[PDB]
Amino acid sequence: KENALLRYLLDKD
Amino acid sequence: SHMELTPDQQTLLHFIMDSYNKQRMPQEITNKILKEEFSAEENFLILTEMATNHVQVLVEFTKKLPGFQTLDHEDQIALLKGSAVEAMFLRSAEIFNKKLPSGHSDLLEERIRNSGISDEYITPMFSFYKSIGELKMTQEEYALLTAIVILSPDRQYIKDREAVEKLQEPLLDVLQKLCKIHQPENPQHFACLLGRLTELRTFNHHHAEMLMSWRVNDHKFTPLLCEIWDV
Repeated sequence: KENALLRYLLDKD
Repeated sequence: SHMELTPDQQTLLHFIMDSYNKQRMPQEITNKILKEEFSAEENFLILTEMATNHVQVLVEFTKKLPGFQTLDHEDQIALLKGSAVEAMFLRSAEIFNKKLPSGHSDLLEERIRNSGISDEYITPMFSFYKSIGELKMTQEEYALLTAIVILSPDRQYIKDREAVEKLQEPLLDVLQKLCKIHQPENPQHFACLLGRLTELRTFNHHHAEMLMSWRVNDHKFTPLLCEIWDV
C-alpha cells in the first residue's frame, strides 16, 4: 500500500 | 479570567504535556553525538538517525493529541506527512536550545556544519534556532505550538478540513492564555509565536531543495524518511 510504514506506526498501539 | 485556563483547558494542557514529555532522544543517539568518529559520513548518518527518531516520536505524540484518532484515517496520514518537516525543525530547535548539555549542542552543531550539507540550508536552520530561542518559550508553549503545527487544517489532501480546525482552535486558545500567564509583560508574545510559524514554514522549501543536493558519498535515507518525505 501507499505510506505503508507511516500507517504501520499510526495503527501500532 | 481572560488569562486563566478553565478546568477543561487545564486538563487538556496536562494531557498534551504528558504526551509531549513521554519520549525524548534515546541515549544511543545522544551518546553517538558525543563519542562517534567525526567525519562528514559519520555526521550525516547520525543526523539521519536523529531524523528517523524525530518522525517516530512525532507519530507517537500526534496519536495522543485529543480528537486526532477520531479523524478520517487518510486525513491522519495527510497531517503527519504535511507537518513532518515543520515539526522536525521545531523539535530539533527545542533539542538544540534546551534539551542538550552545552558541549552536546556544540558538537552537534559542529557535526551539522560538517555533514556534507550545503551551507545554503544550514545557515537558515541556525538562524531559525536563535530566532526561536529569542522567544524564551516555556515547555508548555513549545508543546502547544508543536500540536498547533501538527493539527494544521491547511495541509495538502485533507478531506475534512473543518474537523481539523475544530481540533486546532482549542489549542490556540490555550496557547493565547499561556502567553499571558508566562510573559504577562509582553502583550505581543502570542503574535510573536505565530510570527515564528511563518519562518518555520520556509523550511518546507529549504528541506525539499536539500533533498535534491548531494548526499555524502551519495548515501541513502531510511525507508521511513523516504516515505514521509516522498523521496
